[PDB]
Amino acid sequence: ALEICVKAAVGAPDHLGDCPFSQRALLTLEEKSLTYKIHLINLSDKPQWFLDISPQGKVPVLKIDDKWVTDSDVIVGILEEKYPDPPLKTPAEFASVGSNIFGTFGTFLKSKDSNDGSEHALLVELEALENHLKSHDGPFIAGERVSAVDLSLAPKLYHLQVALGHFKSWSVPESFPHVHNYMKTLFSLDSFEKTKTEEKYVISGWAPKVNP
Repeated sequence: ALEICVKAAVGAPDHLGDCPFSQRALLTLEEKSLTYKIHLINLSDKPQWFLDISPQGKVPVLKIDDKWVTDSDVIVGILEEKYPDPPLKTPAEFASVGSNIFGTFGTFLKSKDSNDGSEHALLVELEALENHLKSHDGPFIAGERVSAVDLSLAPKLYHLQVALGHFKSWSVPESFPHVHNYMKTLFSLDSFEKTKTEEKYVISGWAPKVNP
C-alpha cells in the first residue's frame, strides 16, 4: 500500500501533529481519494524502523512502489504522475502565489521587537495574495477547482491564523477580505477537515520555537 510517516503532536504522540508539509501530502492523498496508512512519528523519540528508511529522520516520508521518498514537493509530484485523475496541476503562472507568506509569518511570530519591520514584511505578502485573488476567478488560486498550490498553502495559512492568533492576538486585517474568504474556502474543504491538526497541537508545536 501507500504508507506515509508524518509528525506526531508535541506532547501527544498518539494524535496527528502540526507539520504543514506532511499536511500538504495528506491533502494530496485525500484529493486523489487514495488509500494509505499513516505512521505518526514522535520526532523527539524516533523509532529505529523509521530511521532505517529515512536517513536524516525527517518527515514527511511516503512509501511508493518499494521506495521511501522524502521532500513534500517530490512526494506530491510523484502522486500527480502516478494518479493523474483528478488532476491537481496548478498552471505555472500561479504555482508560486503566496510562496513567501509562511516565511514572513514565522519571522513575525518570533519577533519580540515591535520595530524590526517583520509585521510589514508579512503584510506585503498577504497584500500580494489579496491582489491575485481579487483579480482572478476563484474560489481557488487557479479558479473553480482546488489545485497543488492551494494544498501547499492551506496548511501554512492555518498555522498563521492559529499561531498568530494564539501568540499575539493578531488576525489578518479586515482590509484583506479576499484572503479571509479564501482561507474559509480552504478550511472548509473536506480534505482539510479530514487532515487538519487540532489547534492545541499547532500551539504545542510552535511553543518551544517562538523563543530561542
